[PDB]
Amino acid sequence: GIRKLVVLNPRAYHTTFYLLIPKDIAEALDIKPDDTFILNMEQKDGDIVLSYKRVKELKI
Amino acid sequence: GIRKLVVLNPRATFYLLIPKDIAEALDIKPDDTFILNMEQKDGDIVLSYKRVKELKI
Repeated sequence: GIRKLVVLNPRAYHTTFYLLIPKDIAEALDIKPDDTFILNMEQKDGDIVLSYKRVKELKI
Repeated sequence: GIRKLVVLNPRATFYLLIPKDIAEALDIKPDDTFILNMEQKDGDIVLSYKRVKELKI
C-alpha cells in the first residue's frame, strides 16, 4: 500500500531544458549514454506527458 | 515515404533533453513539476514525465 514517487523540475541552461534520470533508476534499467530514445507527446487528464521510449534498434 | 525524426541519448548523472520545439509547444517553464512514471512496452522501458498540478518542488 505504498510506493515512492520522484518529483522533478526541468534543468535549464536560448534556454535548453533537460529532465533528470534518477541515479537508482538509471542503475536498474542500466541506462547507458548511448541508449537511444524517441520522445512522444502524450496527455492524461489534462496533464501533458513526455514519454521517452527506449528503442535498441536505434543505437549506433 | 520519407520522414525525419529526432532521437535522444542520455547526457551525463544522466539527463534527457526536451527538444526546443516541444518545450516551446508545451510552454515548458523551469518551475514546472513533473513526476516520473515508468512503463514497459514493445519489450522495453518508458520514462513518462507527467507535468502535474496538485504538487510542488
